[PDB]
Order: sequence, then structure tokens, then C-alpha cells
Amino acid sequence: SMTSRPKLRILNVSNKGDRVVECQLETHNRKMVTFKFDLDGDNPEEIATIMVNNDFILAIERESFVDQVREIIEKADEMLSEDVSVEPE
Repeated sequence: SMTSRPKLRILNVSNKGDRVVECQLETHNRKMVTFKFDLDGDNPEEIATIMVNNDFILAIERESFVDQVREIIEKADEMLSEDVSVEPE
């Protein structure tokens, strides 16, 4: 299948109540697009639909966009994970 890889940068990860990633996309008609998602509440495919509908990524960029956002969510979740106790109380 024909594919293209959109260029994404992580700008910020926040862990102050909700866990939120701010990312930046670079567009083909030369417009920068910043977007934010919640680690716990948002899904990479849902974010991809918003981006395709608004012409911020191409249909041939959807698969790569989802794969990248899924990897960012995994890495951020591992970075923010903490020790936990099981209470037999």
C-alpha cells in the first residue's frame, strides 16, 4: 500500500492532575498545528479522524500517525508510572 510518514514533535508532557501530551505537526501547505491529548482518555484513532477531517494530515498518512501516537502514549505512560501498594486491608 502507498504510505507517507507525517513529522511529529513532542512539545510538553504534564502530570499535574490530568496526564496530557502536547504535540506539534508540520503541514504540507505550510501551517504548524499543535494538538493535545489525554493519556488515559483519548484514543490514537479518534485523534487521527479529527486530523484527517480538518485536512491536517493526508489519508495516506493515517496509519503512520496512529502508530506514532500509540508509541508516544506508551512511552509517556511508562515515564509517569509510579510505585503502587496492594492493600489486603
